[PDB]
Amino acid sequence: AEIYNKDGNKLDLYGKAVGLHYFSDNDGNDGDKTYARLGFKGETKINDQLTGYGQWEYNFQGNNSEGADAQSGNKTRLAFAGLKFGDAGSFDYGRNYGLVYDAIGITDMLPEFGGDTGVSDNFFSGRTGGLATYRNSGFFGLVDGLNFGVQYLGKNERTDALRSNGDGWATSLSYDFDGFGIVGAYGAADRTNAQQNLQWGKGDKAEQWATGLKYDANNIYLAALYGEMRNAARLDNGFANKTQDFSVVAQYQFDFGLRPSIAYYKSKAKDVEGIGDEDYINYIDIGATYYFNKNMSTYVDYQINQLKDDNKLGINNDDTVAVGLVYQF
Amino acid sequence: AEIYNKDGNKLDLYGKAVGLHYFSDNDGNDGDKTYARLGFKGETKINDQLTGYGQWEYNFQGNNSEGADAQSGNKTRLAFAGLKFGDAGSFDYGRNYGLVYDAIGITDMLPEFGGDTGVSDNFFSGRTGGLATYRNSGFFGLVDGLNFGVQYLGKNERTDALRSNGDGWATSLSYDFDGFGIVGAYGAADRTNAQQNLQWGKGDKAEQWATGLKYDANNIYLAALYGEMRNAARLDNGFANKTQDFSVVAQYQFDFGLRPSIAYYKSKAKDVEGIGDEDYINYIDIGATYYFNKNMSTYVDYQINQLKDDNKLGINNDDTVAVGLVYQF
Amino acid sequence: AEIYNKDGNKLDLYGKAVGLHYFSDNDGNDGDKTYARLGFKGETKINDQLTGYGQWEYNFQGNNSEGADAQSGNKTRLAFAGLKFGDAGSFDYGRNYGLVYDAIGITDMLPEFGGDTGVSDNFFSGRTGGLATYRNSGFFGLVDGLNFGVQYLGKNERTDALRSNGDGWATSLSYDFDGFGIVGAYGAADRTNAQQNLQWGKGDKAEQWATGLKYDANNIYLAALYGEMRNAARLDNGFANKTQDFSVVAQYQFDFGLRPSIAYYKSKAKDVEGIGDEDYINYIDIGATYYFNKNMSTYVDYQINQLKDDNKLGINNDDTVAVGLVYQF
Ligand SMILES: CCCCCCCCO[C@@H]1O[C@H](CO)[C@@H](O)[C@H](O)[C@H]1O
Repeated sequence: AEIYNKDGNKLDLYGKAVGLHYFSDNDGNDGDKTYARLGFKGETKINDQLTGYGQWEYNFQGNNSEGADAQSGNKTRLAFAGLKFGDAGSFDYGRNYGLVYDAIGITDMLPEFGGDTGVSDNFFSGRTGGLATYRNSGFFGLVDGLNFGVQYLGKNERTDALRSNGDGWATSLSYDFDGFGIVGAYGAADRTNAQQNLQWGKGDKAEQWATGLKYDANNIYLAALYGEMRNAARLDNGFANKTQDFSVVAQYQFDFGLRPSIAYYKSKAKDVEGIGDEDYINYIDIGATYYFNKNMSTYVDYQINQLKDDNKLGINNDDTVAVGLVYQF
Repeated sequence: AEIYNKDGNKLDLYGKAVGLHYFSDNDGNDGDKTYARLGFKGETKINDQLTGYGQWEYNFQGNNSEGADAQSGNKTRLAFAGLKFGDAGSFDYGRNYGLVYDAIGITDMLPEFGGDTGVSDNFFSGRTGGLATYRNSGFFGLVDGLNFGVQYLGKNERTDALRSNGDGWATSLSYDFDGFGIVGAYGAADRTNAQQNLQWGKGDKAEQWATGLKYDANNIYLAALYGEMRNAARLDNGFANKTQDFSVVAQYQFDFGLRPSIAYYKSKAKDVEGIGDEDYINYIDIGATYYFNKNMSTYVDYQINQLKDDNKLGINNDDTVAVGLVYQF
Repeated sequence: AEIYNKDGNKLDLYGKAVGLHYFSDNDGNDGDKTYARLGFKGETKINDQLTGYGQWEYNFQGNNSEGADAQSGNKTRLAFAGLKFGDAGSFDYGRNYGLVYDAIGITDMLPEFGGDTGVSDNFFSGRTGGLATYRNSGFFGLVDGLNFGVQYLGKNERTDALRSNGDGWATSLSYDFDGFGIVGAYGAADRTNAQQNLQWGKGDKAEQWATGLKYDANNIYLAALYGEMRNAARLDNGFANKTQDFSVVAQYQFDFGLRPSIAYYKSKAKDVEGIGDEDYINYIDIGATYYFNKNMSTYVDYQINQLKDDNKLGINNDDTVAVGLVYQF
């Protein structure tokens, strides 16, 4: 919500309260999953060719006790400041989205699941700390519909090596016309010494790229995505040496509020030390959201797992149904 | 404070800053006790028979250092979303108040102490996670003043068994007219396997109920409460097998802002393994609040303990004086 | 930002997002330093002689992962409530600034570094919990420009002895006239039982004082500060028995937004068990801020260390450069 708008500064205070329950035979995917979000987004007119901005956003879990587990799963998601230069681009620095998510985002539209290859603290695939990002939308006022980005990532040496990284760079590009769109992105970075002493994954470089296509118009959404990761997909005991990742989704928006969705996700891991080849994501998803208005909604999401019992990286293979009730402002 | 109200959505951002000091021999009840609260509460008109809503609230302690103890005592208190269907009731889901607090609340009006049998993560007696709640005010438009609710609780398997529960149900009912009110509530739920392995308390089911009466008019507040808990009152080393719980309060509001208060609290535990019967709450309370206006107040509260020296359940038995200065919005 | 102003109550919601990066050969001062701040400050008119107020403020680090280190370095900075009595002063209680920071603050104007002797949970040099503070500005309306304060500090017995204190008191005084100002302040406190068993610093009593003056007008800022601490300057392994502390700074504000700065800081610790005398702070600082307007700015700060590589307290001696981009509201 815009709660301040005066003398060239605007300030949005936004958030949501999400009542949420999972039903599944798995232990870790069953029970209460309620949570809340809070953030600000501000914008200030400096002159005719320059505008400054900033944003912060946090996750408050609603399924902890008020005792020793109170802080579990709570965290800042975004935190950055930047400058917008008229037609000539934007630059911002802080905790933000990696450029490979410009591609991975196109199938990340399910009511509760989806988006499985874009994760936090994972080089360029999701939200990461220490990113410097330049974007130019509409290509300096001449080739509109054509968007481009370039990004630098500074080293983060963390106690948890699966959430660490060394220096890297990324780039992305997308074009839209008449409801059709296409996008691609590539990034690469150094791995840290601690990442190279883990049980899975060998190599000096982490690389991620993905590419995709969509039609998004006339109440219709379709998109398909393919990509690959080297020494970069995060697994339970380290990183996969290489992966092949694919997803696809189809949705329609009825005028009276309902929006059904069907999707399929499959990813295969390759040359895991002592294990070989094996699927690490594989499921069909069917669900729907009902929008009462722009502030209230409800949903059901049904994840139909198609991994098997002899899964050889030990990944769980049960189903889940999710039921959600959302108030947002 | 209402900070936004536009096109059918309203958003109240509320909170307070409480400067607070305890005087006592206890040690765990003697230093600085300063804290702050922040929350939002929102409401959106969907159509003439349907409003959506959501609420979140958090506690930030003000008596920690900025070092390693910085997070001690910090937590989410409330987090839920719901739908109100005109006269046919309301439904919300998340972290909210258990229905037995509909009765326990009537003597929870002291300046600093009081409310001792209604606590967090304690089945239905206070704030608990995973509550699905139905309420109906005014009985479908037919009986003005008459309220009831029905509530389901999903199990919470936590590392701390004293803050856990299994599945359960609860219900409540109250009537008000001409300044008088009356209320009762009952709930029951399964206990977890770990709750059945603690040194105090044995049994498969936990039960809580309480009932009360009040007069609230002409600057006068009086109320009395009686109830009992089975395998559900939390003690130092587990749960009491049975309890008998009683409290009573009397207050008067002078026109120039001062509001004195006196109360008495007595609770008895029965058949504790290796101990037998013994009081676990027993005290007299004297205090006063002075309201400067609806945003500012100050108070003193004097708790006069009557538990016995070196008692057999190990409960501390000292007095405490509390002094507070409160800014709220 | 002022977001509510109605019937005598107003509420300011304020904060900032700071993208910040450090460059240095010291590994503990290198990489991402992004963070964000959020707070409220409210005020309520009671009558012609009486205003209530309250404030809370929090620090959210932006350079943690979303995993197990998420809460690292996050904390409440301020939390207090108070009363303003027209001309005859103010009183507040909670977590606030100690009165010796009335003096130390005059050189705490660098873009990033500086302010080294005023720190959190350090008796009266910075922000501390449990402070009762009385101030009188303008000396009852009689002696204009002349400010006075007196303060009581309650005991904080914490697990970390380096962030503890016993009971104490402080006082300060300042005068301004014609762009010139002068200030001095003194406080003294008991030390806790555990503080007296550390490797460095002995005595059952702590003391702090500082004094300084400034010229602040016609786009010029100049100021110098000197003070001393007994059993109160916090070092790595306890407290220095005595210190001599000095700082000085000079700044000019150009009309088009630029503000360069130079400063020099030197503090010497004296009579350290097994060490004798040794410097614990020593550097030259050059930097500048560019203000785009009152909501957006950018800065570079260059810390030129002049401690020696064989320092007897083992304090690191490399240089650091900080670059920052700041949005605030
Ligand atoms: C609005 C409340 C302001 C209270 C001012 C603090 C009163 C100082 O109180 C002191 O602090 C210590 C802890 O209880 C004790 O050891 C002292 O006996 C007590 O006098």
